[PDB]
Amino acid sequence: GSRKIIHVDMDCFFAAVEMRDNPALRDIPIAIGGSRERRGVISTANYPARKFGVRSAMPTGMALKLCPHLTLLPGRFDAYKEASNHIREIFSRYTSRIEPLSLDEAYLDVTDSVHCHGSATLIAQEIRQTIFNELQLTASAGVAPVKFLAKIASDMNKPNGQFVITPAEVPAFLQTLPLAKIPGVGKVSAAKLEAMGLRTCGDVQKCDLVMLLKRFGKFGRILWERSQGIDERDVNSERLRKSVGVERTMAEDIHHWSECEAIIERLYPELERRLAKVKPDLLIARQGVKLKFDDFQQTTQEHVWPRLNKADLIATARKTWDERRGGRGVRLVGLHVTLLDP
DNA sequence: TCTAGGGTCCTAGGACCC
DNA sequence: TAGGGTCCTAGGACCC
Ligand SMILES: Cc1cn([C@H]2C[C@H](O)[C@@H](COP(=O)(O)OP(=O)(O)OP(=O)(O)O)O2)c(=O)[nH]c1=O
Ligand SMILES: [Mg+2]
Ligand SMILES: [Mg+2]
Repeated sequence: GSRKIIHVDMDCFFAAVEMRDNPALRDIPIAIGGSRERRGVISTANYPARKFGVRSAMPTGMALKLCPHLTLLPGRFDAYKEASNHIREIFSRYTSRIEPLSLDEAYLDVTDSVHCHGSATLIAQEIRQTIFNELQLTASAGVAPVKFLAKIASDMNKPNGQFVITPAEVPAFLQTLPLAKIPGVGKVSAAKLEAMGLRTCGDVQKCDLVMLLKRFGKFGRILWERSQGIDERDVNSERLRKSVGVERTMAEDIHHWSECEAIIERLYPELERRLAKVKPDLLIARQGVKLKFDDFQQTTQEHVWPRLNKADLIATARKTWDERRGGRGVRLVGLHVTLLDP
């Protein structure tokens, strides 16, 4: 009763698209991210920049100290979305069991697949080859019996490569697998896990479920399961977006409500335009605002509201600005909408 | 170096219902 | 009849 799960993951996705579309960027360090003056971070970088230590989520001022010649790009999100549509149509030639996780990646359940003699290894190879032939972009893949192992496996032969984990190989693979490599175990959890002497799935195997349940709640059960290779999550091809958000970080902090209002006036049309693509009548469940301060504390207030409304968002931002802000500079204003359920 | 913007999921207290 | 459900809401870890 073993499933065959493929995780497919595009290599340096945004940057790979910019190199295809402008070959002059192929061999110099490049990154998509906001400028240092715009107070940006790196979205992603190519391998020449990664050589200097440039990473996703790194503040752009840090990226340039590490890599002074870094060529900074703004991002062409329609070009990326077009590549995403194409690779997802390529996935559909092999199975309809496709769960996209983002523009550039998806789980595939190929258990019931007729292609390539039921070899998930060969299906993954053929998808990567087709992606390259039709889009001139490379992808990596991971093949495993469950989601999270397949997703770990796609990172291990990057770029332009794959890795297969059989059920026979799972116990040896788990024994030394760092917990931080498990999707959903981030910095905060890994440091809390490290402080009680838990670093690897091997360590957690030597643990009692009851203790993990008391110390981490439902997260403790997931830790216990993952450390054994247990991941029963099904590939779900029916997920739908639940929210729409539009926010901006200013080059300089703002200190006057007139400035905040001015920002919202620019944000609102963008939010209405993106909402209208999915809900033309603009009917919603909740709408709300977000402020982020000088000191990086962040607050949101949102409420039941039936239809996108600019003045109510302005009013809500006014309350949050007056009430909870105490003469701090504001670095970010955001608008937010929660979509109706169905 | 100085910290984005797109999101998902979980948690928790009080309101509210019974 | 002392407590059991289920929304509302804010915050925060985490993902790409
Ligand atoms: C991780 C991350 C990705 N992204 C964007 C840019 C990435 O190219 C795109 C896909 O994310 P990832 O697949 O996580 O990163 P990647 O494709 O650039 O690198 P890799 O070759 O290691 O898979 O999502 C961000 O904007 N911010 C982030 O923090
Ligand atoms: Mg990728
Ligand atoms: Mg990815």
